[PDB]
Amino acid sequence: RIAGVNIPDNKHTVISLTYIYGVGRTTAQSICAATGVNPAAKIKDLSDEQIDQLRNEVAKITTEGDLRREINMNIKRLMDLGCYRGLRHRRGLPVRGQRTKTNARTRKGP
Amino acid sequence: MKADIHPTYEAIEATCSCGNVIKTRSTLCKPIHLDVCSECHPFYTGKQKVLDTGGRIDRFKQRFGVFG
Amino acid sequence: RLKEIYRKEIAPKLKEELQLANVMEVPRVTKITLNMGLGEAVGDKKIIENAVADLEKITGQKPVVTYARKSIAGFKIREGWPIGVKVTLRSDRMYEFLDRLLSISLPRVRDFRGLNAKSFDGRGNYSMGVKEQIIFPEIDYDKIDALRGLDITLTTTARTDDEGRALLRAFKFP
RNA sequence: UCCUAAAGAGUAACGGAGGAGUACGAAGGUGCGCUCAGACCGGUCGGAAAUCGGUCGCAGAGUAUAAAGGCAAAAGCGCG
RNA sequence: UGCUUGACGAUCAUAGAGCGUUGGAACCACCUGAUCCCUUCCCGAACUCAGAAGUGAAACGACGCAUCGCCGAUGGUAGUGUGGGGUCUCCCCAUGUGAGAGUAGGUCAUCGUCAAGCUC
RNA sequence: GCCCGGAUAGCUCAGUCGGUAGAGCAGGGGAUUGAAAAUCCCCGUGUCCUUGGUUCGAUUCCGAGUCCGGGCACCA
RNA sequence: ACGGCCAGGGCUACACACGUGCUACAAUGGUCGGUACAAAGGGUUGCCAAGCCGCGAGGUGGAGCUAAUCCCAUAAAACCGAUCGUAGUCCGGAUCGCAGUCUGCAACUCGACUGCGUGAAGUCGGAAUCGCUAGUAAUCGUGAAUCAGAAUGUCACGGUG
Ligand SMILES: [Mg+2]
Ligand SMILES: [Mg+2]
Ligand SMILES: [Mg+2]
Ligand SMILES: [Mg+2]
Repeated sequence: RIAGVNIPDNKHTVISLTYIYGVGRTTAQSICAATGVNPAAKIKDLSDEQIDQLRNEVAKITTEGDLRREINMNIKRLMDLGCYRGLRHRRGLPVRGQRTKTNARTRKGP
Repeated sequence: MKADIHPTYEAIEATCSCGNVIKTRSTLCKPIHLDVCSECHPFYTGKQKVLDTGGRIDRFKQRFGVFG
Repeated sequence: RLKEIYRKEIAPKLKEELQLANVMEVPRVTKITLNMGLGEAVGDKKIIENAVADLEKITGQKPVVTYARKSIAGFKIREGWPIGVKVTLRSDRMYEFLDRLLSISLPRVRDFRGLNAKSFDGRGNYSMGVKEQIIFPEIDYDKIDALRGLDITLTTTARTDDEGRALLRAFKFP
C-alpha cells in the first residue's frame, strides 16, 4: 500500500526499499540512482511527489504476491516432471548436492 | 441516528497519484492523498497480465540454436 | 454519491436489460453488514474495545458487541461471552461506505482478482472477506494492531443470484 | 413425578424407573417491543462447526432446578 | 337488490400448504429527506412523524387451478356389560353395545355488525 | 450368595471437589571411566479398567459390566 | 575365472549419535570513498602483461620472459572522512528460483565460481572439556604441493600483538 507493502520509517531509502520483498541491496541502489532520490536522507524527509516514481520502478521488477506465485510454479515444474532435483525437494533433502549423511539440518529441523 | 454516539462524519477529498479527485464523506475530517485508486490498479487497468506459464521450448531455442 | 449514479443510470438500464416489467422491479442493495469476527483471544477482555474502536472509525458508526448462544468446548468456554462485533448500514450510510469499495478499497485486498464471481447465495446475497485492517482512511499503522478479521456481507433484493451478478457488474469490482 | 392403577378419586408388595432437605433484591410487579431448534449457500488465518447475510421453517428449542402436565393472551427473550 | 375493499368477530385444516392472470378507487406497504415528537443492546426496514414528488410488480389483498394434508362413510373385525359353558395361562354361546386402521370420494370453505368506493 | 476399597506412564504411589495429571524407579541421548557400574546434564511416556448418561466440557459426577483385595456367609 | 576389456551406477545415500575444522551471533563493529608497508615461492610443453569489450566470473590480444630484468601481483589488518545507533538489525549467511563463465568427449546423480531475488537457525552456548609461558596465544593476509577443474583441510612465509 505504501509501495506495495508497508515500509519502515526513520531509515535510509535503500534500506527501506529492501523490505519490498523482491528488491535487495544492489537493485535498490540502481532504483535510487535512476530516480534521483538521495539515500542519505530518511524516507520521512522525502516528499510525497517522487514516491510515484518509486512505485513505478517497483512495478517493473516484481511484487512479492506474484514473485512467490511464480517461484512456486517454477518449483512445481520440477515437482511434476520426475526430475531428481524435485524428487529430493519433495522429501526435503538437500537439492544442490550437499552431503546428506550429516548436517543437512536446515531442511529437516531439529 | 443517535446524537452523541457516532463520530464526526464530514466531507473530505481523496486525490490519487493520477489526480482522480473523489468527493468522499468519511470520519477522516482531513484530506489525504492516495497512491493508487480504482483507475490505477493493474487488474482494473488490464495490466495484471499472467504468470507466463512455462517457456522451456522458447528458452532452449533462445539459448541454443542447434543448426540442422 | 453512488445513489445518484444508481438512480440515473443503473435503474433505467437494468429494466430493459433483464426484461423487467415496470420501474421498481429492479434489484437494489438492501444492506451492508460487516461483522468483524473477534473469535480469537476469547478470554482477553482487552481486544473487544480495540476492535470496537477500529470498526467505529472505518464506518462512522458505533458497532454492537455480539454475545454467544452456545458453547463449543473445542472452541472456547462461555466465560468470554462477547465474541462478535457487528454493524448495519442502510441507504444513508450504505451508498457512502460503498464508495470506498470499487473506488479506493480495490487497492485493499492486495490481489490478483478483485472478488470471485462464483460466491453467491441461492437467493442472491453476496459476501466477501477483508484480510487486513490496515486498509482504510484515518487508520495508523504503528498504533493499529494487526488482528482484525473483517467481513463485508451484502444483501440484495434479488430472486436469484443472476440478478445479483447483473446488479454487481454495474458498480463492478470482480 | 410416571407406571402397576382396571378411561371420576383412591388403592398394596423388600414392585419397576428417577429427584428434593435449594436458588432469585432480580430469575418479582407493570408498560412497550422480538422470535425457537434444525437443514442449505456464501463469507480472510477458524471451518463439520464460533461471529455475519439469505432462504426452508411452521416449537422437533427453552422453562433455575428430577420426571409429568401445559406454554402465539407465548408462561420464552430484551429495554424504562 | 350486484361487485371491490377496511375493521372486529362466529368456527378452527371439508376453514390448511403449493402452483397464473391481476386491482388504481380508497387502503397496502415502498419513498423524499428525518428537519418538528419518537426510535435503534449500532439500523428511519422494526417504531414514529410532514404526504403521495413517485410507484403498482418484490410485499401483501382477495381473486384461478384438487398433488399433499385434513374429513370419512356402510360393512366386517378387535374389545366389552350381564348370564351360562369348554380342551379354563385362552376361548365359545345368548343378549346388548361396538371401536382403530383400511375402503368410492368433497373442498381454493360457510356466516354477523359497522364503514367506504363504483352509477347518481 | 451379600457388603465395602481399588483400576493412574514399562512398574509403584499422589491427585482432583469438572476446564490441569505429577514424585520415585525404569528407558533414551550426552559426559565421566582404559571398560562396566555408581557420581553429573538433558529428554519422551499416560489416552486415568470397559460401557451409558449428566453436561459446552468427564479420570473426576451418576448407573451398570469385568479384574484384584478386605469383611461376612449366622440359630438349628 | 577370486584372472582380464568396455558401458553406466556406486564410494559425495540418511529419522540418528561422535571427532576435527570454518562462519557467525555484531557498535573493540557493518558498508561507502580515499591512502601505507611485507616475507616466501612459481613460471620457454609455462607465466600469460598493455589496449579492448563485459554489472561481474571473464572473452580477445599478444608483449616481455627463461630470470634482482617480464609476469603471477592489487597483500589484508591499521590509519583518514561519511553514514548505520545495538534493532534478529546496512548483523548473519544457510536454503531455494532464474541467468551465465571457465575446465573437461562429457558438470543430472556429482564440480568450482559470477549476476538478480529469497531470506532461516543463531542474542556467546549444560554436565563436562581442550591449546598456550613470548614474536607465545589472539587475529589478518599472501603464495604452493596434489592438480584438465576442484579446499574451510593441508603446503610455506609474513603484518598488529
Ligand atoms: Mg384413575
Ligand atoms: Mg377404574
Ligand atoms: Mg419465567
Ligand atoms: Mg589445482
